[PDB]
Amino acid sequence: NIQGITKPAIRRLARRGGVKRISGLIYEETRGVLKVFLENVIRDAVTYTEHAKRKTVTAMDVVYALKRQGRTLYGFGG
Amino acid sequence: KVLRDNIQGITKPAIRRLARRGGVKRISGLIYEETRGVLKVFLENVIRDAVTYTEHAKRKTVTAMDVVYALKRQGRTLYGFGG
Amino acid sequence: HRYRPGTVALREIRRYQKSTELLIRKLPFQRLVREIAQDFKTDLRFQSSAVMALQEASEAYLVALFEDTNLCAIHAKRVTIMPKDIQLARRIRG
Amino acid sequence: TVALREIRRYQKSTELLIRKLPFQRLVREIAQDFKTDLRFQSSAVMALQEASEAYLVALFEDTNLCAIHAKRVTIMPKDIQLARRIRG
Amino acid sequence: ESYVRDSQLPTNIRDLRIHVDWKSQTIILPIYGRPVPFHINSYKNGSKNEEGEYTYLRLNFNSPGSSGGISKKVEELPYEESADNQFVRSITLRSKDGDRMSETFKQIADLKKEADVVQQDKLIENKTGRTKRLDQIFVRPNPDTKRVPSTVFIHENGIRFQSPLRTDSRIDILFSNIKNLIFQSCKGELIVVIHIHLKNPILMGKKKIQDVQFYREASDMSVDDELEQEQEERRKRAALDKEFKYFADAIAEASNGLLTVENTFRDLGFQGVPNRSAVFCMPTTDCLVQLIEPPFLVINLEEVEICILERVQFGLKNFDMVFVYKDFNKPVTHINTVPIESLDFLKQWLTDMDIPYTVSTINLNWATIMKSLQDDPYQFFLDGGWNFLATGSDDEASDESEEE
Amino acid sequence: TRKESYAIYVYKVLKQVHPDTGISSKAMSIMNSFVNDVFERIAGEASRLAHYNKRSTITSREIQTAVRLLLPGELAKHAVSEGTKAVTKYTSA
Amino acid sequence: LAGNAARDNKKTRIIPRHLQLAVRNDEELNKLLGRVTIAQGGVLPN
Repeated sequence: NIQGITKPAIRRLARRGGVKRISGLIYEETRGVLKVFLENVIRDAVTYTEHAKRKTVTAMDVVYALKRQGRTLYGFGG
Repeated sequence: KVLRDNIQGITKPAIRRLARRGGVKRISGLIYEETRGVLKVFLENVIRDAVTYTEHAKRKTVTAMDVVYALKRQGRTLYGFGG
Repeated sequence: HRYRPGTVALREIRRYQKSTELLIRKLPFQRLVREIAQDFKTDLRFQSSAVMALQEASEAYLVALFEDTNLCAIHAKRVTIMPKDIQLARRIRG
Repeated sequence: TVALREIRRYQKSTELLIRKLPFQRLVREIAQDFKTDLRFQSSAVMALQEASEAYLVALFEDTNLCAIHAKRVTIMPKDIQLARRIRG
Repeated sequence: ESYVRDSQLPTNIRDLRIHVDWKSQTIILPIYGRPVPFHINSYKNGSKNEEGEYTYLRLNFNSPGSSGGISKKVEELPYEESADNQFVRSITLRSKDGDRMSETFKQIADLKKEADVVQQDKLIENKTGRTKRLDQIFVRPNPDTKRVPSTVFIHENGIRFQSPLRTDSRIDILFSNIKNLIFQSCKGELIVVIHIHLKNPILMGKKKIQDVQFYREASDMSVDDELEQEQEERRKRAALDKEFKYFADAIAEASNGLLTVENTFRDLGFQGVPNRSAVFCMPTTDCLVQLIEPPFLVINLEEVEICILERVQFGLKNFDMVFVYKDFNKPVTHINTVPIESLDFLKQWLTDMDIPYTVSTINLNWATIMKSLQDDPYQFFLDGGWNFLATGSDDEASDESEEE
Repeated sequence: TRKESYAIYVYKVLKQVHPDTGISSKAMSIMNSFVNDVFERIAGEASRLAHYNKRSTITSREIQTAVRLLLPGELAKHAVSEGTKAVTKYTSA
Repeated sequence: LAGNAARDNKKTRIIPRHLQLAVRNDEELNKLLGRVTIAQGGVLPN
């Protein structure tokens, strides 16, 4: 599951960041960080849906959740 | 009238005591002027917002309420002054 | 010719900085997100655009965090990033 | 060794390290640029000073952490800009 | 001594430039047209200044107020032969007139630096019927940076670590020099280990070491659900554990109950930081040790007077504690990150040891107290003993009122 | 002049949670600004939620989800339990 | 929590040092009020 975010992909992310050489523990630790941040966003998203009385995680609700977190996203919602 | 070196009024011992409250053990000499500058930039940000609130208020005094409100815009809210 | 170490990595740095594409694969990431969301409300469905939003938000977060990680390493006088760098970056971020 | 104490004494205290009147004059100096004839509240001046105090304290915490990563027990200015930029 | 006779002249008879000698570990200077040699061990330091065109060189010897921080103290070279006798402290020169002075000043800079063991009794080796031998044992600190596997043996008047598996070199340890032998097992630990702490450190390999240890590793992580691996690991741990316990009994009968081995109190242990690293403390019968990861430090409890807990406040999952010794010449150690839940265990342990403790929040130097108490052991009892840490009048704080 | 203060009720809460304890005026101002800040946070979250779901009226449901969002985990659980108990007693009366 | 800190300090009254000490030390309420600064709070031992 979180292991699906694999070493080549973590390397691609780090190269977008700028990193030239990468240590091996980077992959596992980054996987953990991704797990944590995804939990933080999804909790707000699903809570928004339970208020909305919908059974699906709407992208508008996602944008509102990311707005609450402060890591605002533009384009995939009104 | 005119004031100068008021940012220099921040003293080297004051910076060192701040860094020690913050946990610093050994302090390089160059730290002091740059901390003075960081404090300076933060103060124009806060004071600009506070004075803007007052100019909206049609008031010649910068109330602690307006100060708190400026800090709240900056995202560094403080409790204890006004309300 | 046998490329010396690091040159191809620098090439990829330029390449993926130029690109504007998703660097984590869509179905693995969708599976991951669904696995997280099992806990909060089970059997929950996802709008696909919503999944895309989670994905690019995560991409931005990890990209900025790797930037901070690399800055930490260069501060540490070490070109290779270490986990130490990631903890330092997140601890400064707070 | 007194340096090592000198961390731990001021950590308890609630005192405002920056002296009161030079901060008042600094604050009015910055005020003059944006508007003059501004008669600040004393409460407003203390409110500014406390926030500045806390901000610098957090900055020095992050600075020392950067140094510990570097294997340097001395804070260098590179630590200051590194902390500022990572904080954003 | 610099020289001994007239036959050995300086490098040049007409020494119109200030000369520095290397062979005889001394240098000559003319104080206004007539010579004198002085010694590197008689020297402290040198310094420079350039001003306009004029230049001022300062050279400081080793003397009272210069070599020692406080006068009238006890030092090897100046004081020991004569404590109340004339010496010289520092001189200066100005040699702007010739461009040969920076060269000799840098030769000074390296000559000051250019220039150590108590020898134990030789440990007699005897191959008797009762012979102790176990393999895959690694010694630490090692003779060289690489890791040395070999065997260990017990004899009647010391401990012998035979290298011939690796390099045939011989290292000897004297029974009287060993102060404390302690075992620590693999119960929650990554190694299985035997520590011997020595009172007279020995020179071995490349350096001078006090603490000596021999262990075997218990690592399980690999970078190359099956129950066979778990069974193999459990068999290895248990079988080698019975081997170690048998070996401990063997050395116990060899020592005839003199050099006792203390049992780790894992219940009493805690995650401390005495060596600025996350280590799990594990108190023992008479010598508290933290013997899991390096750097490795041992504190002898026989020479501990009392203990003082500092950083006493709620919300402090890390709080510090001080060993007040009976001998203050040695440095003071600071265990850090003591868990809150472990405070009761520390108190019970100290009560068992019968050592009165103090709990407080105030801070003063350790340096000035050590200096003053070496100056007079009783001055601090005169000025009130360890009760001074207790606060009687710090400040007064209150408020007008709060009502509406 | 009348001053809008939660202090009168905060003092009662302080004595019930801890009878013998007292409060400085400075700490009392900390609490007054605290209650104002938390009230504004929750009320603003409720207003945004009413707009987001297009509801024209804030209700207990909006407030409890706002609590769920703004508070972190453990305080969120205990706060929602205490609050649902509170509206329950109010309605049952 | 503030009264509990005050009882450790032995002072009957609660002061903003106690208020900030409780907030910083308790993880949960530290997440609620992390961005906040408590006036004259001070910093925790470390």
